[PDB]
Amino acid sequence: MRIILLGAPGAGKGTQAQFIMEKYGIPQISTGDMLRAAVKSGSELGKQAKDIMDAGKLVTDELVIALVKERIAQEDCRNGFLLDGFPRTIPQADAMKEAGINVDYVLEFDVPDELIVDRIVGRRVHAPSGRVYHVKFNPPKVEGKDDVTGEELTTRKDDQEETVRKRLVEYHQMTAPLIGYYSKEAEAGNTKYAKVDGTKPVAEVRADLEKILG
Amino acid sequence: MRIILLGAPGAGKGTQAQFIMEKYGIPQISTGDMLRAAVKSGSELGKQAKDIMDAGKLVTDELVIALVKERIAQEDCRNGFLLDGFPRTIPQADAMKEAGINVDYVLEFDVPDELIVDRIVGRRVHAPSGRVYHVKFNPPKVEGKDDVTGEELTTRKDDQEETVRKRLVEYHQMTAPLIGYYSKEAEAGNTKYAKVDGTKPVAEVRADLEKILG
Repeated sequence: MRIILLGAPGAGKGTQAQFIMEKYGIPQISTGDMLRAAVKSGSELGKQAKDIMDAGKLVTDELVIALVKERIAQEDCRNGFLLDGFPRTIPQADAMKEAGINVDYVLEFDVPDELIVDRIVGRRVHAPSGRVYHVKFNPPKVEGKDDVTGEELTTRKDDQEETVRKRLVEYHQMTAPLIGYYSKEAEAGNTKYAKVDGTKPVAEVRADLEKILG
Repeated sequence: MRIILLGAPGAGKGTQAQFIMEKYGIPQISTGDMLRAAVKSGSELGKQAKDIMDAGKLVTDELVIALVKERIAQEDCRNGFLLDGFPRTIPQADAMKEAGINVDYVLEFDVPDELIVDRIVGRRVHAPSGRVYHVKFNPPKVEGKDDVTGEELTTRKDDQEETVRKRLVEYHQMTAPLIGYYSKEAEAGNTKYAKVDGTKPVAEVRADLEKILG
């Protein structure tokens, strides 16, 4: 089973990953890890990657596709793999197909921007420990306070409604054509594409995936 | 002892790094290493940087200076540090100053473009082993053939003359004003700048370094 899991930054698609790994006996792959690991164990590619990163340059799609084709080449990817958030663009998806890397399913985990904004802006944290609290969800037992230390909660620069709304627009303008690319690949019959309403309770999303994947 | 080590790609400034660490008891910090270390140790900035990398986004100067301030705060930098190839621009250098990160020395490891071009374009490699030869410097016994397998050698894409000469121009247009920035600073008495002839015997360069650093 080779699956591509797409979802907005903050949509919560990872919630369903452990489930997918445990059902199919496949590992989860992200290009970020993949890069950190290849540099570590100096291989040709990882040496090429390490150089670019050290020079403050962006890694070429050319390197990334080679590292993926290299990774999925292992024993652990015998049963398949769960590629988390890659590809990010059509040339990357195309480059994957040309190198013969095919996937059975492309799952788009869908949560509305308003709901993602909500899940994020209403988030408090105990600065000194990074302990998270969420005003509507998991509030601190003691309002505005760290149940443990007692010390008052702060908000992360990153969870600002403005910053959050910018990430989303960017994400959407980047991902829209890729989604269209996949839906047609599916119409073509080269893969299966599925949207997953991630607003549902986790147990229902899980049931939805079992129905979608077999 | 706080030293910034500058040098064109291919000049071999790394050759004198062990000496510097061994003489002053300071570590080598490079942004690629530092980044890859913030992520792992899920600290506030590390998390910020892990997402950026993972999203295939480029790390902003702002986040980079933050990792350097965090990093050099580690106890292993209690004697100073060797910052290898960073800053890369006046904007980056100026920010380090503003954050209170002063440096005693800025060394520019100098090796003429042509010599670097010659040191690189003329190298053949045995792909499935990584063995490297240089038509002039370390030719294979059977020229054009790998000595251990009797298998043909190749040239890396990077080693290509067109690619090499482009990297160097790119490097020079970018580093020319930084060098100039650091000389004005040196003249202002804020740091010491020194140019090192990297075309000398390693033993001579090392000798020179001691007469510059003490």
